Amino acid sequence: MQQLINSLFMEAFANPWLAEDQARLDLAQLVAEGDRLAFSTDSYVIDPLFFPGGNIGKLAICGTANDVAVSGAIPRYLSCGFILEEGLPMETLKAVVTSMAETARTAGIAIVTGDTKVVQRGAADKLFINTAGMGAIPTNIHWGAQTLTAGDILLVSGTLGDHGATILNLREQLLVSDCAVLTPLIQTLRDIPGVKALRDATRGGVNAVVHEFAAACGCGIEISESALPVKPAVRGVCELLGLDALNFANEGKLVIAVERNAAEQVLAALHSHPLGKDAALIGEVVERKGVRLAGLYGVKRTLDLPHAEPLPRIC
Amino acid sequence: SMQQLINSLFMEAFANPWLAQEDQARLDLAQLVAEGDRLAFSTDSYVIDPLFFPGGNIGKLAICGTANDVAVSGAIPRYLSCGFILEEGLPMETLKAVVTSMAETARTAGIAIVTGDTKVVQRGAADKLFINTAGMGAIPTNIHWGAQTLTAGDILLVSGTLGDHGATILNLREQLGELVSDCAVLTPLIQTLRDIPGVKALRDATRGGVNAVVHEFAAACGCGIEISESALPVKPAVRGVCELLGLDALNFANEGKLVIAVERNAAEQVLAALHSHPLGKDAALIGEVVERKGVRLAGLYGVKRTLDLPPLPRIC
Repeated sequence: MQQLINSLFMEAFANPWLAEDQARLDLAQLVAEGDRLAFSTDSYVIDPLFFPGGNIGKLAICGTANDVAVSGAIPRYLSCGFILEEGLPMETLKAVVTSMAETARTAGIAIVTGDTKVVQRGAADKLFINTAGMGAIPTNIHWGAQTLTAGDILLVSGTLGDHGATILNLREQLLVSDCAVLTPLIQTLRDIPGVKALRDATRGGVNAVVHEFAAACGCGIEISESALPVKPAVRGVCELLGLDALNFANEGKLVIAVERNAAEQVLAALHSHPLGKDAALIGEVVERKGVRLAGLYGVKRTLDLPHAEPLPRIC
Repeated sequence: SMQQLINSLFMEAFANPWLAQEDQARLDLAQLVAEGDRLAFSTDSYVIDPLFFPGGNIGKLAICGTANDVAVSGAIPRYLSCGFILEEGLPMETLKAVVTSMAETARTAGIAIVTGDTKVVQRGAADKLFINTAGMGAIPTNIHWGAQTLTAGDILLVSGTLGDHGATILNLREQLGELVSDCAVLTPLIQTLRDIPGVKALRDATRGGVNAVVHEFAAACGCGIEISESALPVKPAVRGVCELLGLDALNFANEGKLVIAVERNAAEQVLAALHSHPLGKDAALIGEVVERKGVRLAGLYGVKRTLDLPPLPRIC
């Protein structure tokens, strides 16, 4: 039972680093790419496991790879921890692991170490995955929210809330997830000097990222409600539940802060890549502290982080 | 409010200069390279039932296991990542006790928890709490420990008694005072062998106990390994379990034991280095690396028999 499941992982993720108790990585290689090591981890508990536009496996690579890539580092090595409910169909596990392998393979990421734990029926819901990941940040890239000052422009790299809306629609039964590895989109920005901060916008959406930006740099942020790009179908969920696309989780979207003079250059670079096409300016960094949303007639109102807890297991 | 409260607990409990961050931790690479030429990188998920046991808990466990997986290479564990999976309506006092234990263990071991994640699921979707940790350290250039290197004549040591953790958990789940888990960070024990040239291979013996390690050792080198049954150090309370269940202390998970492979002429030197440390004290010679392939256990009258790989879920 165990080394049958264990056999699938070795087979699927086969690489020189997997072939004892840990992986062993060339450190000189890393230092030659950059002075800092980006290191991130995420758990994935998405219900259901498969959905329009992806699955838990692809998601598990994407999310962690993105958390690394957003620093400017190219993700290189990934760890992978599985928790399985006993009696999970092999067909399901196989398709999950396959998607993980091919997603990592396409992104040039090696899954270098791992673990598998099996619990009894009812102790876990089907399958949970943890991944941790790393890359070297190049010495000359200095992306961080602490660097933001009044005048900086906020951009978003595509429509807001596709993923959350897609999972909400499936589970409440009323749309395609954007789930993607963002490293190719991000490297387009690598050469552009006016880029100042980059975040992906998962749990808590761009609302959370924007409040995090404001607290990191000690400046206010003002956002134009009508400038928010939202697909009609996502707008549909918004109309029906009153929820805010600013709060929905995204699995392939960036929030980017740039020097004012560089907004056009950055947008045009975003628009020239497939991931990509729906990028938009949405707001700016201002002197007056706090996060505000501009509505009808240019009225600026405090944007609060949501009261209520989101539907569980959207990621 | 609850996700902010949970996150509030992690940020305060683990607070350190690397967590203070956006989507990732940022680690000085020059400092790692000055320490070693290779980065040891490991991960483990922890799903133990129950959460609290004589000698530790899921929280302490999550630091020790991953730290040891790193330290077993020769590296000093430096940085840990940490993902929690919480069942909705898990009592705060329980979470708080677990997180407190983790933080204290990481702190005692000189380890920073530099990044993390937290996911909550509905009632029924998880059993209380699962933790994944991942960890790294730099492996000093002059330490080349691995089983691939083993050859006939090499001596097999174990650093202490066998089966403490496994038996402790079995007893609780199956209701059979004397049993305590060996749960510990082994870094200070490992650094004791750091300079000893005769050390060739080193592993912890968690899932599948030492039986598994010895088999992996045998597979890695192209040789057989022979274990002496009477040489095996087993606490009386563990023998008590073996006697009742008929299960093998060689198969029981350990959470604070090393299986060590040394050159014959280093055996006694390594025993003394082990014996001088608390962790430490019950180290014993248990076997040999031989030419004839296979894993064998020597029983009565020195009869060598093939030792097969064989378990209760959620022991780790």
